[PDB]
Amino acid sequence: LTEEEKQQILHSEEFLSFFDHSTRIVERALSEQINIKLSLNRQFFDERWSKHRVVSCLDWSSQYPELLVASYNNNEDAPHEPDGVALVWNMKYKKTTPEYVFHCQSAVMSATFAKFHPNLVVGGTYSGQIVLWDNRSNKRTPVQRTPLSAAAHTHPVYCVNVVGTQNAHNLISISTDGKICSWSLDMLSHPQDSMELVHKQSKAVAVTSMSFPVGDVNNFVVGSEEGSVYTACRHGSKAGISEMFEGHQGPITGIHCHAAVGAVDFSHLFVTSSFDWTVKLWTTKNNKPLYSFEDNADYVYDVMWSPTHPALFACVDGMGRLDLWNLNNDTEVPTASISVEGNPALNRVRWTHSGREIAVGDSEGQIVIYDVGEQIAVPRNDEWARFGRTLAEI
Amino acid sequence: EVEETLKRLQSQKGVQGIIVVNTEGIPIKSTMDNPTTTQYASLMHSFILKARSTVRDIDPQNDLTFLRIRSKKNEIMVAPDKDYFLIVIQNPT
Amino acid sequence: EVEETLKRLQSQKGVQGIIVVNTEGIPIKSTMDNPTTTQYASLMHSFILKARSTVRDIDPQNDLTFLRIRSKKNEIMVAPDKDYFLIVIQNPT
Amino acid sequence: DGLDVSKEGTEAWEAAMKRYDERIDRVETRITARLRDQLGTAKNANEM
Repeated sequence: LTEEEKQQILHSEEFLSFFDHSTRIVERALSEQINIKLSLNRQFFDERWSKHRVVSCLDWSSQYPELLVASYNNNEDAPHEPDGVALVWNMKYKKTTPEYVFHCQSAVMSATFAKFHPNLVVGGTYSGQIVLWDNRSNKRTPVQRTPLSAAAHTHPVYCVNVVGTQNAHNLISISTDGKICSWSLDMLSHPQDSMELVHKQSKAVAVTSMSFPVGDVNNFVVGSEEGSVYTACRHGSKAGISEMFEGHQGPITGIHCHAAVGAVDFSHLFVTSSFDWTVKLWTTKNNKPLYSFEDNADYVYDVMWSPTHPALFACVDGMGRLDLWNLNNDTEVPTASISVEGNPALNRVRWTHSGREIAVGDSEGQIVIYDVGEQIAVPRNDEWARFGRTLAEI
Repeated sequence: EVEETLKRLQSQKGVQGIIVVNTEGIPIKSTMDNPTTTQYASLMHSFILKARSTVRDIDPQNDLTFLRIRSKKNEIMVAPDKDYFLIVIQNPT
Repeated sequence: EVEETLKRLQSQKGVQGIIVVNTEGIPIKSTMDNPTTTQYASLMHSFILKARSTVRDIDPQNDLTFLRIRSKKNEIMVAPDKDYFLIVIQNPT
Repeated sequence: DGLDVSKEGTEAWEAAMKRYDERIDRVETRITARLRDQLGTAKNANEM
């Protein structure tokens, strides 16, 4: 009847026949037989909200790897039109229109999903207010909006990211002035922690990019607008910048830690995409740029590692080429390289959490979903050891 | 050992532990979604009772412990001993 | 072909009896005798209809393409796709 | 030639090493031919 007598009847020891029957049926049912490159993959380009308004940031949902969050920033065609627009585009089915649309009063500069809330999009704007968008709500306006007080951000925010465990989260964000703040994802009226990033006493930092090493939340790497990358500690007696990197002679326009796990650790490695066409394979434990890939006349804009390849990483360009660099294969010519039509200034690359296919932003709002070949996407067991050897080379 | 059988059935591909349904149609063990598993197990109980009636119509000494219900998506093996009806979902591959 | 089909389906195990059923139950063919074939196959037809409803319960798109019942005394076969209804009488082993 | 102290041994070694260097210069011609036939594209990295 109810769920108490079943416990006693299971505790009863007449189960020899049941166990023999189960063993026999399972052993008899054990036997089982049968009855009988770079490629343009998809587009995504609205027209109502994506007239000019270059792409700014991209992402994919961990809970929903079929979803991409964009953020088209610049309002110059029509002052009366909505200023900031973030569109979310689905991967499971092909629709010319974005799935869901969000607009903020200010101009959005960065956006990302929420790990805890799989039904929520958080984004940062140009004014300096961290902005929510509850997908449950029918209303396109921001749902919860952080105050523009001296407690919170007051400068154009450029990096927003939610991290931590499902039972212990923190929405970290950093602004151009360098005030890092962690909010609770469910309450943003007050920044539950904040601290202004500063180098050696009386030296402000113009933060413009960041990335957290996989797993770690306590320490991270930041790429400043002043071309000097740093590593900082989020929580601890040494909370703040703790490292000088000589880095590069131009603004840092992108950064990304290593994004692979399973074999010999490489979390200490990261790549920074400078402002002189110089991506920098380069590590925290050292201080000197490990290698300095250089080519071209224009300069890169963003760079990410491959989420599953322990060597591959993409590279934005000014004349519109996207290229993939496979260090184990080669360190000198891009392993793959194709140019988007119309040669506009690409502005953002984001790899799918699966890593099997890439996305790319654009200077005209036309997000392009590109696909990569299997031989160029998926690594091997020996690939990690080969990366170890290539890094041990110099 | 119940947990031994649970880990043994878990080893079978496409299977989530062991779920056992009694003569009431309510599973004595909980492994899948409760409403779906209960309604579907009541349907299995009805069909095995009617199949038992037919097999006793012409074979009054036969017993049912094996029944291969496979579709193009998944297969169920249902096994009644006398009250416990093991049901295991397993992919055809 | 007909005779070759039944011959190959029977001699594969020296089967006691099989007839071809391309209609919904009530078969007039026989291998051993008319009654034990016809009535039993009609009851099997009713039960495979009920099992078709049973498997459509979980999802209407699913269909039963193959049914085995290997009991203590009988090992009875059918492979329904739209009207092809196999019957096989065979030893459990 | 090794611990050999004969200076004519050194001269024979010199002949051996000029044959060495003829093979070396054959390799030089081959690699420079690969160079030139792979040139003409641009300056950057693997081009020049």
